[PDB]
Amino acid sequence: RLVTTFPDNVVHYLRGKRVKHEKVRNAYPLYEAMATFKGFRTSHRNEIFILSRAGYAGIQRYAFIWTGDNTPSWDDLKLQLQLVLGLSISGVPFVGCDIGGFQGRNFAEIDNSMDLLVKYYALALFFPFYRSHKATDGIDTEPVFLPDYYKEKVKEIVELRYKFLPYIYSLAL
Amino acid sequence: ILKIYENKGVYKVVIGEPFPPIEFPLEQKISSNKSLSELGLTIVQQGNKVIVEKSLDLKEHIIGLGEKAFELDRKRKRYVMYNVDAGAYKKYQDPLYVSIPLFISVKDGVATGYFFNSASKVIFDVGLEEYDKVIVTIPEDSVEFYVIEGPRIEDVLEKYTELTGKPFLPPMWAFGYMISRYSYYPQDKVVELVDIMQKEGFRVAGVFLDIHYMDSYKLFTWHPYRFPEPKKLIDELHKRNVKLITIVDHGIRVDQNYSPFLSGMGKFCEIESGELFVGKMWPGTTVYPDFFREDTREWWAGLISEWLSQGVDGIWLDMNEPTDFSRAIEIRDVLSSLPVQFRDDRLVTTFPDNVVHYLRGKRVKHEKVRNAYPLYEAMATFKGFRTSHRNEIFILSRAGYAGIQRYAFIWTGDNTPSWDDLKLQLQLVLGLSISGVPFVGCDIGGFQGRNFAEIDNSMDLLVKYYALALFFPFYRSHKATDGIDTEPVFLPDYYKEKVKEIVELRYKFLPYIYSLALEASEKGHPVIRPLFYEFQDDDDMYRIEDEYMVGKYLLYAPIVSKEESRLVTLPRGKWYNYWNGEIINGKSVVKSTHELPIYLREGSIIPLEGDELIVYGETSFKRYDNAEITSSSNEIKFSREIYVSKLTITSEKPVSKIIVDDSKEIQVEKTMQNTYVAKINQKIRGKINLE
Repeated sequence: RLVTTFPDNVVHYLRGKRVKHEKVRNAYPLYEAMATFKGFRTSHRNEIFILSRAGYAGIQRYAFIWTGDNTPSWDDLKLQLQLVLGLSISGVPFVGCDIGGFQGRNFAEIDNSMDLLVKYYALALFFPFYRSHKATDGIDTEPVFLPDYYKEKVKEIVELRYKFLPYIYSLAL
Repeated sequence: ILKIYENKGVYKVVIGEPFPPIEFPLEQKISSNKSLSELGLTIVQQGNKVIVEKSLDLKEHIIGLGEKAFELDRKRKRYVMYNVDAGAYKKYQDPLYVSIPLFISVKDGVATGYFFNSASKVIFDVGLEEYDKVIVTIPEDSVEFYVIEGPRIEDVLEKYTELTGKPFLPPMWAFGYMISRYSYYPQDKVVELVDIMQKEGFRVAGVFLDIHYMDSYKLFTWHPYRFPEPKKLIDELHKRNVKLITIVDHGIRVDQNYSPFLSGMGKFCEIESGELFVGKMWPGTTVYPDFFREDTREWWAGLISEWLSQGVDGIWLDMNEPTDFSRAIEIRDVLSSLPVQFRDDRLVTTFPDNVVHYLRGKRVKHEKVRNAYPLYEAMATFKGFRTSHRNEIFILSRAGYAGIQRYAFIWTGDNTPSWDDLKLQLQLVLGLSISGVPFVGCDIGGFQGRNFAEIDNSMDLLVKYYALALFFPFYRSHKATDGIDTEPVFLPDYYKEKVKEIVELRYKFLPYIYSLALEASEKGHPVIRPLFYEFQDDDDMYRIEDEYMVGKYLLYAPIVSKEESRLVTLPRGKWYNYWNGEIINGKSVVKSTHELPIYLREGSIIPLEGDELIVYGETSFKRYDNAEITSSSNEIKFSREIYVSKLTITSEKPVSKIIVDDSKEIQVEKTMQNTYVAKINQKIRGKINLE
């Protein structure tokens, strides 16, 4: 995985000093989010929404964070909980995971069962960020493509979230 | 160049000047007015490629494509059609052993089929490249495909079957319980095992002999030490009323004193440059018969016929993708002592690119006709039975192409035993079934033995395999060499009894299964069917994959988990719980109440072993022996005189008695809710009335 980072000879200009990428790497998304946030200010847009995959201390000033390309499985339910709580206890409040799992069907260890999908919706019931996302080759996970039995379960869960939204948003304040 | 012909709801679209893998007769080939535009298709001819596009709506369902390790609704995936030895395949692996270039679109409840008659590496991009499109790429400059009008899915399959060939009608024993292993030997052990099985109450229809029976894996030979007296083995099995099925690969050993090699000379596959294509297979250095040629087929039929004349009852065609190991072995030779891990690329097991064949006197590249190889081998093998005047034909094949149903059963290959495999196998057999190949099954208990850690050989899982395949046309237990012994007789009493009861239950339903087999050979209707086959207008049905219909009347929701009970989704209409008699209203979810969740829909007639009969609602049914049975207006009519042992009627309204042929009143007994039984035990001239 480290092969996907910037190579060692990349440099940046931080406060008038030429620095190596490896010394300031983790703050890159922070500054990108900062510039993006500034974009909203420039547009005199008061309702701001920015989602970021990476981050560093202070990223909470400008964006929500989701747990990336998770794999749908029963074990992932526990993993996602650790991930979002880890972020939460570390200063990044607005977090969530991809409901239903991101990975589609490019490898065998992917569980696309419908009861698991429902448990994802249920798991994230009170997560700040509530989004369903899927890879290109994944099955359609929108509730409207589910058999009535499962469709109703998702429907009720979502309705329950909206019922509690005022509380959630108060906590956001 | 574009030509379109129409004939009884089938549009034949010809692009350029096609040279089909095989030619399908077209009754009355008549020009059509229908334009590509009115068919909702777009076509593009490029660099030796033909691309056919169709739109794809959000609610549109795409089914078919044969043997695919994916959900039955094929959307959001780019499928490759190329026969290949999949090895220890896992779910979502593509491609596999069989290639049926047919998919059916169900839009607004209306089904339409699309069959591309190319045995090349056809690509079906179902809403992947373009979310709102189905893009089919045929790697040839020309192609012929068919648009098969429905409106019912059954209509499409009937027309498709009419076009590519009706399934042959196999003998009833072909649907019996088959035991197999890789391998059973020597010959005395084979008979010993059959005796123990029979002695303990297992009705074994046949035994499969894997490659260990051959002499150095040479086709049409008996191992001199393990099988000294083959005719003694054959007589011993036959007097025990057990059939013998022998595996037969496609590799001819390059051996100076091996008869088939010498007699086959001149009929083998070659490479571009003119030499014979010499590869590697079980026998070692091997050559392969060019089954695309008529003389090769005639030569092969002769060998099959001679092999059958010893008393062998069936032929099990394996490795016929066709598979070859020369390329893989080459990689191992060169990078042998290198402490590295090789990537497992299954395509490396296909024939190399320079192999050629002679199809209809024309020389063609292997990659253009590859997928049809098993079709032609099966064809030649079938001809072998005809040559032997053998009316009871049994041929099992691993690979296939459109039309393979004319000659053989198909099993899902080297599956890995695990709870997840139960669901995978269901998708595989139903995928084949909805694609024109009715006689299918999987290895009960899983093929993989113990060569890797992710293999679950637990006994309760084994029982669930037997239960899962309860109504599959092909019912066989098969295991790899290093796998534990999975024969029921080696199981503790607790599990042994469970398997025994399941097998007995299958035989109880065999008459129904075989009747559906007859239906399959006459109309091209599949035996086991995904729920959407009978209820294509209900979108919910396209997401139900742990349930399947057995014919038009029986819904089976096998338990595919550790749980003791499962949730059962019932389609529209009324359903009868086979075990407790409860009748439930369709389009609902209920909890199973037995280990084998069976339901009969309202409008069912089911023949059972021992002349038993079950009738629920009104419908018309044809038994395998040609006797038509009708239930309507409280009357059960028979097209001819047939014996009836026990009659079971399921009815919400009470039944006090039945009248046989208007002149004999027979008392009825209510055994449980909505269930009435009448002990008739006699010939019925023509009708039974319910009072």
